[PDB]
Amino acid sequence: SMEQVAMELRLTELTRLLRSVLDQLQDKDPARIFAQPVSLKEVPDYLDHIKHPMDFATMRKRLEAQGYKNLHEFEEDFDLIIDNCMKYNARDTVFYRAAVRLRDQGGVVLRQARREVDSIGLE
Repeated sequence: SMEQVAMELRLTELTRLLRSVLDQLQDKDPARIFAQPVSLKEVPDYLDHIKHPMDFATMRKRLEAQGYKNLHEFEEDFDLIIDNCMKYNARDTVFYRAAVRLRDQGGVVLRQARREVDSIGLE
C-alpha cells in the first residue's frame, strides 16, 4: 500500500536523524570507553551484575536495521550505556567519570533532537 511506503519513508527519515544524533553522542566519548560491548572474556562475571548490556556498536547495528521506531527507544539504549557503567564501576574510576561526562554533554544533543523529531514529525 502507499500508506505503508509513507510509514517506511518516515522511519528512514528518523533513522537518518538518529544516525546524526548517534555520531554526535559518540563524539562525547573521546576515550572510546563505550564503543564496544564489555568483553565477557575479560569481565566474565559481567552478566551477573548487568542484565541488559549496551554499547555504541550495538546501537549502531540496531539503527542500521531501522530498529528504533521512535526517539524514546533510542534514548533508552543510550541511558543503558550510562546507567550500566555507573552501577558496575565505582565513583573513583575513569569509567564512571566518563559516563557522567557523556550523560551531561549528551543531554544537550538529545534536548534538541527531541525538538527536531517533534517539529518535523518523524514518529
